[PDB]
This record gives sequence, C-alpha cells and structure tokens, in this order.
Amino acid sequence: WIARINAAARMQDLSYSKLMHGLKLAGIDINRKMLADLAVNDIASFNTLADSAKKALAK
Amino acid sequence: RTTYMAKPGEVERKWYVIDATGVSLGRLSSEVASILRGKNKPQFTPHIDTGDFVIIINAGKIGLTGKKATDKIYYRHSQYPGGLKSRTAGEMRTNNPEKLLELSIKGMLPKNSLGRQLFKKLHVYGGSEHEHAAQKPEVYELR
Amino acid sequence: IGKKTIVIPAGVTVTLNGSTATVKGPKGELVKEFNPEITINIEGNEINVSRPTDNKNHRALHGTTRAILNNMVVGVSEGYEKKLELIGVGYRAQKQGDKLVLNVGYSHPVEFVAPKGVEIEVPANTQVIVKGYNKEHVGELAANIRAVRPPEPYKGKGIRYEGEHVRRKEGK
Amino acid sequence: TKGILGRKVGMTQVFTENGELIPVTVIEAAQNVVLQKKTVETDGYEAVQIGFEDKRAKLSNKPEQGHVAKADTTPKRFIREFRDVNLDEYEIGAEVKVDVFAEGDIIDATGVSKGKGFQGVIKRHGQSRGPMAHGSRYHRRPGSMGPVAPNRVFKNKLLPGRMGGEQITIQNLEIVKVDVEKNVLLVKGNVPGAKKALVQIKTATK
Amino acid sequence: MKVRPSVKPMCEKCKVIRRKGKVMVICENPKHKQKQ
RNA sequence: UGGCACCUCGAUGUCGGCUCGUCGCAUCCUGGGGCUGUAGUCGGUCCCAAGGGUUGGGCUGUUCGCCCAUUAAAGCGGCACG
RNA sequence: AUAAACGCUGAAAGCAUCUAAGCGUGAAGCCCCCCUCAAGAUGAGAUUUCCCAUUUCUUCGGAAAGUAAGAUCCCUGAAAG
Ligand SMILES: [Mg+2]
Ligand SMILES: [Mg+2]
Ligand SMILES: [Mg+2]
Ligand SMILES: [Mg+2]
Ligand SMILES: [Mg+2]
Ligand SMILES: [Mg+2]
Ligand SMILES: [Mg+2]
Ligand SMILES: [Mg+2]
Ligand SMILES: [Mg+2]
Ligand SMILES: [Mg+2]
Ligand SMILES: [Mg+2]
Ligand SMILES: [Mg+2]
Ligand SMILES: [Zn+2]
Repeated sequence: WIARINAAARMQDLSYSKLMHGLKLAGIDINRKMLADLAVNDIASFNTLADSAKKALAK
Repeated sequence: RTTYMAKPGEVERKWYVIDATGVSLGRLSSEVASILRGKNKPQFTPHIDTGDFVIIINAGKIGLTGKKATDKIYYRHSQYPGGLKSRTAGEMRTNNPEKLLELSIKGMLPKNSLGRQLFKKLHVYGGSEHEHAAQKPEVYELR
Repeated sequence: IGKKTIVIPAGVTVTLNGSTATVKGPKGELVKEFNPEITINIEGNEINVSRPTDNKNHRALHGTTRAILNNMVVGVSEGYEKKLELIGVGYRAQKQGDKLVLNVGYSHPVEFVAPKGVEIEVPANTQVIVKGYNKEHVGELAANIRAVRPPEPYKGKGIRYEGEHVRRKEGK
Repeated sequence: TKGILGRKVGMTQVFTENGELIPVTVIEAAQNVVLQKKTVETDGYEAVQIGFEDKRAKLSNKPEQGHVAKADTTPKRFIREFRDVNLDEYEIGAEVKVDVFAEGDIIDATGVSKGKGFQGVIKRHGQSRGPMAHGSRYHRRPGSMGPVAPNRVFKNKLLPGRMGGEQITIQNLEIVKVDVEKNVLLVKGNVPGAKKALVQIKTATK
Repeated sequence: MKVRPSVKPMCEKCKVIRRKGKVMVICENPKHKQKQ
C-alpha cells in the first residue's frame, strides 16, 4: 500500500511523506488500505484528498 | 479480501527515449531501473511485470565523476585457473558504451527470473540514432 | 608579483572568437583553444586577463594563459632560436636536402626532420639550429636531437646546449 | 594473396640443382571454380567462394544445383571461402589453376589431422609413466587431480579422450615445382591429413 | 634516486616539490635525488 | 621454535620420493630505468615487471647439506608442511 | 595505450619547477597481430539456393492425414570408430 500511495502522490507534485504529514495535520484519518484503493479505482477522489493535504501544509 | 492485483497484459506499457549526455552513470541508471520495474504506477504488483520499455541514446557521452575513467576497474573471470580479466570504465566507454550502461543497470534490478525478464526490455545505443521508430517512442525527462 | 600588462606590438591581430586566439604575423600563424572561463579583452596593445574568483585554480590559469599569449606574439612576429653543439671525434653533423644525418658514434646514421612550421638548418658541420614560431615545437625538437647522445661526464662528448653546466666527473 | 583447394596424393622426394635431396608432398588441384563473391554492402565482410570437385548429379540435391547454376557449372563436392583476397580479380564462373603460384612461393597448409580414437594421457598429451618395477603399480595413469582445498578439480585437467580429427595449420612451406598440365603442386615437407584428404593452400600470412 | 619514507633536504641547494601527488626533492647534485 | 586447548578419539593416515600441477612476489635469468668511490670489460645498490624459463649425478631414508660437471639461471614461499 | 624513468611549454610563488591546464618519448609486461573452439551468444545472428499455399474436421484458440524439397529405417564399407 505504501509503495502504491507513493506512486500516485508523485503525480501531484508530492511525495508520500509530505502527503502523510498533510493528511494527519488536516485531520483525515483514512488508513493505507483505503488510500491505495482510491489511487487505483477512483483516482478522481484521491486528488481531492491530496488537495486537502497540500492546503494544510500551507497554513 | 479486497486489494487490487494486476494481471499480465492488463497494464499498458509504453516506449521511452532518454538522452544520456552529461548525466552521471549511476544517477541515470537508478532512475531508469524504476521505470522498467514499474514503481511509478499505482498499478504496481510485485509478481507482475508492469513496467515500460526504455531506449537510451548518446550512451558514449555518459559522465564519470572524478578519476573514475581510469581508476574504476571491471573484472571478469572465465572459471579457468588464473583467468581473471579487467577493463577500465573510461576505456569501455570509448569502445563499448553499450556494455557500460547494461552492466550498471543490471546490478540495480532484482536478481531472480522476473528481474532477468526486465533486462530484455532495455535498448542502449552509443550513438544518437536508434532503430525502433515503428514503436513511436516518447521523450522522457529525468527528475 | 604580476601576470598582467601584456603587449601586442604591431605585426599581429588576435581574433579570439571565445577561445581560438588566432594570432597573425610576419613569421606565421598560431592558434589554440584557451579554456573559456577567464577574461580576454583584445585591444590595440593589450589582451586583458583576469579571474572571476580568486581561487587557487584561477591563480594558476591567470599566469599560464597570459604567459603564452606573450609567447605567440613574440614568436609570430620575431620567432624563437634554439642552438645546439656537438663535441666528440668524428661527430659530424650535416644536412641532405631536408633530413639530418648525425654520425654520433653508433653503427648507423641517425635521421631527423622538422615538422611543419619548424625549420632545421646546419651552418657548420658541428652545430645545429632549430627555427620556428612555436616555442613548444622548437624546444621539443631540439630535445629529441640532444636525446640521441646526451653529454656523458667523463669526456663531455655528446650533443649539448651552449648554456649547459655539464657536471664533468673525474674518471681515472 | 591467392588460394586453391587440393587433395593430398602422397609423399615422395626430388633432387634439386645442387644435388640436394628434399621430401615433397603431391597435391592435385583440378576443377577449381569460383562460385560466389561476398562483399561488405551485402554481408559485412569480403570473401571468395571456391568449389573443388564436381560429383554425379545423383549425389547432389535440389538446393545444391540451384546454387552452382548461377555460375554455370556442375555441382561441386568441397566448398570453402578465402578471406584477405583482392576481389578485383576472380570473376564468377572462372577457373582457378595451379599457375597462380610459382616456384619458391611461401604458403600455408590447412587440413584435418588423421584420426586417433580413444587415447590415453601419455600418447594424447605426452606425459610421463611411473616406474615399471621396484614394486610400483603406477604405469600409464593421469596423475594427481589437484590439491584438497578447492574440494574440486580445476578445468583444463588433461585426461583421456578422442585424440585426432582436428584442423591444423602449418606455416611457411615452400613450393618446389608447379605442373600446370597435370594440375599438380609440389610442396616441400608435410601437410596434415591422411591420403585423399582435402588441403587448403593459401599464401603465407607472415 | 633514493626511495625512502624520510625525504628531506640534504644541502642548501635542495628544493622540495610534489610531482603527481608524491613528495620529492631535486638538486644539482644527483646524489641528492629523493622520492617518497 | 612456541603459547591456548576451539572442531575431529561411533578413526580427519603421519616423513621422504614418483605422476600432475596451480597461485603469491619479498625477482634467480631474460626486459626497462635512477645513483655510483660508474674510464672500457665487470660490478654494488635501489625502482617497474610474474610473459616464459629455472640441470644431470656421488653420500645419506632422508627434507637439509657438502661435493663433481654444466647452465642465461640452477628463486623464495602457499595449496591438510598440495 | 601504459609502469618506473626522461623531457617541452608553463603558472601557482615576477625567479625556479616534467604539473595545475596542455604536449612528446618510454618495458620480455596490458590490449591487438599468430593458432584453435565458438549462435543453447534463449541477445538463439547473416548470405546463397530449394519446396510450396492440399484435403477432412472443430463453436473459436486449433486438430489429423496424405504429401513437396529433404532425411532416415535396412544393406556394402573406411580415410572414421
Ligand atoms: Mg605390474
Ligand atoms: Mg602452531
Ligand atoms: Mg577452558
Ligand atoms: Mg562417522
Ligand atoms: Mg583418524
Ligand atoms: Mg571414514
Ligand atoms: Mg601422527
Ligand atoms: Mg615489485
Ligand atoms: Mg643498474
Ligand atoms: Mg603433506
Ligand atoms: Mg540463423
Ligand atoms: Mg581400401
Ligand atoms: Zn642538495
């Protein structure tokens, strides 16, 4: 799961570590099993979560 | 339970052209070995080959930092008593620039039957012109 | 200290297009490919040389580069002269058209010619002069001629430079 | 650089002008024909292809007689290639005669050695025997196979096997006499092979 | 030429240099040639 | 040459020679050089170099050693003192 | 192309310097030249020539059954074993 969330996060100018920091900082509590599920089946929603993580790292 | 596993032939594999002028031998090879493996895709599956095909041109202009052109030695034993042979990195770049790149990348791939199948996916050319125009490959920029 | 204040007195016009400092002159023409990192400012008399950063690498290249622009302009206009001498019985030296025959004492004659831009001549049967507009080529060729029979200490025989303190060792 | 193919006929001796006596080898080299020319633009290397003896049309097969039909000739028995040869000569379908050589020419002889079957170490490799007396039981055996440390025996440990039947080149052989009418070449010395064996005569490479 | 680990000047005219990353001294007296 | 006693006593055969070799370089010969209290022919000492080569007998079980006669030379060591 | 070594030009360090940039020589040694094996080199290469596009079945991947070029079983043998 970790090596698969990493691949999808690098398509949004982010790394896995920066993505995980932003999600926990913002409060999203989705685990690795479901973040990897969205990265493969519903990539549209994975970009929605990556936007929340990116904004939280910028205040 | 419910975790996606890729099937052979389910993922689309693309062709890439990479210009290898001025880049270090190990900086380029590390980047390439991940494209062949398929670690840049969210469809990555450890037991399935989901990577892409790579063409490397201008392999004679690869970079060797420091005194590696004369101090780096490549060894080769023929299993006969006292049959060890050696070459330098700079001498091999002039004569066999293709062998230098395949020796570097092959050590960065898994050492099993599948990793032996990803090596058949790499084409290295010492010049600036390749022969796979029928596959319509794209240009990939290094990160 | 100092590696500046160059001179280009007449008879020469550099046309360095970045590196190719082509220097013309009455004697000939010389070119090379100076590293395109230090400054060159071709003027009516001086080619200004300076370094971007004051580092050990730049201190060496500052002195090296300037010293050999002065080598060209002197050579391309006036030239360089290297003189050689032969000492020993039967050590004849003479020229046949273009080639040099040296009877230094071996069992065969020793043969020498000068490359392009280098002129070799024999005014007397025991001396040789190498002529040319390139200091590197003129000095190199005379070394090979001297390398045939260097001056041995016991009798002083062999090809020697005029200014050369040969350490003469007592033999018996 | 020239070259022909021939058959080893036998050995004899001749007397030179000084009265000296020398051994020679008789080689018959009739029916040499140029078949094919190979160039860089089609193969990447340059060579000339020669056929030595014609054979009955029964022994030939359909693919073979379509290849010699381009040169307008009967199917041949031996076919070999010669490199390092000037391609300006050697027109297709021409006859190669023994007159290409002359007395005093230095040549090389390539052939296949005579056949020796399963042979032991002291004949195949010229090793030494053990004592035949003084209580010994070691006469014609290979020797120690090696030390104990590797837990194995190294490669190139010479052992019994099939001995002969391998290609050999003998260098710098002189030509004593050339007989164009009989298509016979006299070469001073030995050439590898048995009687009726194919011999490849080529000019010296050194 | 003396190949020793203790290269040091022997007279007043000896000079210490470094050629190809090796300490050596050169002098008009050929007996004073040293290389580390 | 020794110190210890870690594997082996439900068995790890121990000297010399023979047959067959292979590796290290701290080089015996041959190859290339610096210094010399190197006139020449010979030498001394140090640096690079492991490609090939490196004898036949007398005494002794002998390795070792001495001797006879040669040779360009008759190297030193590891491989369960192969 | 180099090892030890010998040099040219040349600054750092107005001189000096075989060295930092740039050049030239330089070993029975390295890589070639010489002889042999070698495409299972699964990366299975190349050239010349020969045979051609049959018939029954399958729901499709496909199968069987007579052949072409070619080879073998069987027999006489040695230059081979
Ligand atoms: Mg018996
Ligand atoms: Mg002990
Ligand atoms: Mg105890
Ligand atoms: Mg037991
Ligand atoms: Mg025991
Ligand atoms: Mg037992
Ligand atoms: Mg015991
Ligand atoms: Mg040594
Ligand atoms: Mg000496
Ligand atoms: Mg033992
Ligand atoms: Mg093929
Ligand atoms: Mg018979
Ligand atoms: Zn001194």
